Amino acid sequence: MQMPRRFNTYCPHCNEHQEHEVEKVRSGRQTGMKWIDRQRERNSGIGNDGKFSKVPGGDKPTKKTDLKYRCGECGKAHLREGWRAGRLEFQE
Amino acid sequence: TGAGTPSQGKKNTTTHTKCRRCGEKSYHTKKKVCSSCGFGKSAKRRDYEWQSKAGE
Amino acid sequence: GRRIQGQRRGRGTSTFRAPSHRYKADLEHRKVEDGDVIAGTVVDIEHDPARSAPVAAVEFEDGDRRLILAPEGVGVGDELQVGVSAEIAPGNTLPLAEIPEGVPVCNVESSPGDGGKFARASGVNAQLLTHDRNVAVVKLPSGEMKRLDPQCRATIGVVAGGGRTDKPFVKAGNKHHKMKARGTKWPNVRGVAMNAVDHPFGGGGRQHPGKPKSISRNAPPGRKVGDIASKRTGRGG
Amino acid sequence: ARSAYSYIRDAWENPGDGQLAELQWQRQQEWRNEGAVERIERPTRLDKARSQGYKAKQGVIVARVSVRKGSARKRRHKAGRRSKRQGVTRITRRKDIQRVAEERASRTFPNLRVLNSYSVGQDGRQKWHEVILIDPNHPAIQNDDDLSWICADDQADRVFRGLTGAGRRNRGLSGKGKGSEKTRPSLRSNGGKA
RNA sequence: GCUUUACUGCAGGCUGUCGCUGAGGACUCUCACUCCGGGAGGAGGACACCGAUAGCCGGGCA
RNA sequence: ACUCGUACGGUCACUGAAUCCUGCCCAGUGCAGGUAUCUGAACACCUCGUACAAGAGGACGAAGGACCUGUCAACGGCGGG
RNA sequence: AAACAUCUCAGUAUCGGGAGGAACAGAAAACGCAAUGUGAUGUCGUUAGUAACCGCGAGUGAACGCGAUACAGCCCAAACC
Ligand SMILES: [Cl-]
Ligand SMILES: [Cl-]
Ligand SMILES: [Cl-]
Ligand SMILES: [Cl-]
Ligand SMILES: [K+]
Ligand SMILES: [Mg+2]
Ligand SMILES: [Mg+2]
Ligand SMILES: [Mg+2]
Ligand SMILES: [Mg+2]
Ligand SMILES: [Mg+2]
Ligand SMILES: [Mg+2]
Ligand SMILES: [Mg+2]
Ligand SMILES: [Mg+2]
Ligand SMILES: [Mg+2]
Ligand SMILES: [Mg+2]
Ligand SMILES: [Mg+2]
Ligand SMILES: [Mg+2]
Ligand SMILES: [Mg+2]
Ligand SMILES: [Mg+2]
Ligand SMILES: [Mg+2]
Ligand SMILES: [Mg+2]
Ligand code: NA
Ligand code: NA
Ligand code: NA
Ligand code: NA
Ligand code: NA
Ligand code: NA
Ligand code: NA
Ligand code: NA
Ligand SMILES: [Sr+2]
Ligand SMILES: [Sr+2]
Ligand SMILES: [Sr+2]
Ligand SMILES: [Sr+2]
Ligand SMILES: [Sr+2]
Ligand SMILES: [Sr+2]
Ligand SMILES: [Sr+2]
Ligand SMILES: [Sr+2]
Ligand SMILES: [Sr+2]
Ligand SMILES: [Sr+2]
Ligand SMILES: [Sr+2]
Ligand SMILES: [Sr+2]
Ligand SMILES: [Sr+2]
Ligand SMILES: [Sr+2]
Ligand SMILES: [Sr+2]
Ligand SMILES: [Sr+2]
Repeated sequence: MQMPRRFNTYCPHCNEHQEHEVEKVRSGRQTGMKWIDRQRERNSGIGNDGKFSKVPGGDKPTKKTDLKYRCGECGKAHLREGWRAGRLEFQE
Repeated sequence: TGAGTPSQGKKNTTTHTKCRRCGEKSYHTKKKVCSSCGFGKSAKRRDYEWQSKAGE
Repeated sequence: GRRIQGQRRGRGTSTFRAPSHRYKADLEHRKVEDGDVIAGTVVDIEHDPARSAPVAAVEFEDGDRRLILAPEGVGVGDELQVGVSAEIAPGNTLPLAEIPEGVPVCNVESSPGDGGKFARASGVNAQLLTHDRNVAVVKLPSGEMKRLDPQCRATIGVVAGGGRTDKPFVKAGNKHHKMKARGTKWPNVRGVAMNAVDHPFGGGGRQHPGKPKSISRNAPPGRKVGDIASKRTGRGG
Repeated sequence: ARSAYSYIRDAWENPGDGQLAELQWQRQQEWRNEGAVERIERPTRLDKARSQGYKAKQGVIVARVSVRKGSARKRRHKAGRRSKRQGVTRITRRKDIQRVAEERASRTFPNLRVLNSYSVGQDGRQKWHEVILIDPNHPAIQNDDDLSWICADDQADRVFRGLTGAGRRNRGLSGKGKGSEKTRPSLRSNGGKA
């Protein structure tokens, strides 16, 4: 489906309607220093490694929208529930 | 030839004999080892914890 | 499953050992001080249980009585020489260096003084081709060009017993008697004819290897059966 | 002033440098040709031996022992095991090589008791340690104020019960506080979890 | 119990790397080390063997 | 162990005396060889990050794979129209 | 663990070696009720199923301290001879 790059809506930060810009959330890189990262190294050794021997699951036929909404005046973003959309293309 | 009665007749070999060290008829005269006390195998006396119940 | 026959072998149990207590002697070249001042007289020709070929008993000048890997054409009374100055005659032993290029030799040493390693079987011979100050080139029975230290000793002539392979065994009984003189388990039961538990090829209603026979060099023992690391198979192409 | 000993000591801080480097290169050639336990007239690292209790006296013996380098020489499981207990290659033993060396030395000299030991190098395939052993039955020792303690009955076969300096360290008894909850007073009394 | 391109692992083999290990992206040398030789000595040589680790193969085995 | 053995050897497999013979197929799988380029781990090295370290990225790249070739008395195959 | 691989059963069964009448531990490179504080080590009660671990599942699981028992502190290496 189609969707406007910018449009007026409520900004929970300014607490009033203002223009926002919609952006698909880009994945941020991992640091490899989170607790889970250290548990994988502490608990992995000889033989099977329990949960750390499992491999990536499947995929749902369609994913939900994963967007950021940035307020055009205070520069802050807020998240919203997403909805299943086979495709999301912005207009302009 | 059956493995039972007919094959029992060929048994006239002497293996286990009175042991010099412990007195039991367990000294294998062919191996020269006592299966009861270990004579011929070890200076220490043959012994195992599984010869009795674990907590006893 | 269970270990395959090739694995039972390595344990060296009686079933797989050679009847060594029946073998005659280690036909290694004599060790000479130097000069070649060593000569002996062929005192007798004997049968060698370990190689199905004849061997000659020699009595050396200094009083040593030793069996020798005899070439073809050696008989009682004949005098043999072993040394750097030995005469270039069939039956004499000397370093490749002293040997004229183009002369068939046998019982060629791999490393000077080891006693001989190559060309010792019935009717075979290495062929000395090239000389040099650093390398003597010999063509072995398999046809491969081998580079050897010119100090490696050899016997002039081909090994006795040639053609032993020309006559067929005809009977299983004849194969049997020969096998009893070797370190080998015989007769041979085909892998395909065994149960799956006993061989990679066992199992299945009708007999057939349920897999390709060309196996990788890296395969572990128990799995390395069939055609080992074959570069090719068949007769075609 | 500095003792002559401090010089032997200082040399051994960098066994791979200086004269010591050349000495080791020479010595090991001969050591590789010797047995598993060779009694020696004098310690190779005098400062260390004297520091550990050695004395030039009757009843004091020193022996060099070599052991194969590396991990455990373990036999793979012939019966059923869960992945966890199938390992064979990366498993190492719980006693360090110095301790294995002290025990072989003490077995060679059944009448002597291990006093201490130290390292004298290694090459790519083995390690060497010298072990100080004491004759608890010789009066020169029974009358020594610094060593007679090792003559007591309860010191018999001390090395086989972990009562050595190397034994105690390997048992995790160094620290007196944090980290020693399961090592003191014994590994066994703590259920073998240390 | 058996099978395999079932799951997960383990031996084993191949391969790189570090230690053993020295002197002057291709090279010479000898001194460790290896092999041959009764011995002198010869062959080889910082490689190989061995310890450690990494990648690939891996129903041979669990 | 084989082996007091050395290719006229001995190991690993298949077929199963003699006689007349043994066609076509290398795409898949297996084995083997080669390989400009591609891909390909760790240590060392370089950049960023940390007064250090964790970590992120880079350059290099072995076997292996991609790719090419050989091979069926190698697993096997030789249909429908 | 209602399967099962990490985990559990369990450092249990069993095996190798070794001492004693008891063993082992033990006079701080401790503790960290953080203090102007405690003062070798076992053990008992408690701290506590607490902190911590863990397909964060099932399960596993201390310590400091405190109240007791009993109390005990010393000897080398080196410097200088
Ligand atoms: Cl989206
Ligand atoms: Cl044959
Ligand atoms: Cl002792
Ligand atoms: Cl306190
Ligand atoms: K289990
Ligand atoms: Mg011979
Ligand atoms: Mg036989
Ligand atoms: Mg057959
Ligand atoms: Mg059958
Ligand atoms: Mg099988
Ligand atoms: Mg068939
Ligand atoms: Mg004093
Ligand atoms: Mg040798
Ligand atoms: Mg299985
Ligand atoms: Mg058939
Ligand atoms: Mg048949
Ligand atoms: Mg269950
Ligand atoms: Mg206790
Ligand atoms: Mg569950
Ligand atoms: Mg537990
Ligand atoms: Mg604490
Ligand atoms: Na851990
Ligand atoms: Na002893
Ligand atoms: Na069954
Ligand atoms: Na094909
Ligand atoms: Na259950
Ligand atoms: Na079950
Ligand atoms: Na767990
Ligand atoms: Na208090
Ligand atoms: Sr761990
Ligand atoms: Sr693992
Ligand atoms: Sr799906
Ligand atoms: Sr029968
Ligand atoms: Sr009958
Ligand atoms: Sr009988
Ligand atoms: Sr015996
Ligand atoms: Sr016992
Ligand atoms: Sr020989
Ligand atoms: Sr020899
Ligand atoms: Sr089959
Ligand atoms: Sr053909
Ligand atoms: Sr004793
Ligand atoms: Sr035929
Ligand atoms: Sr092919
Ligand atoms: Sr006190």
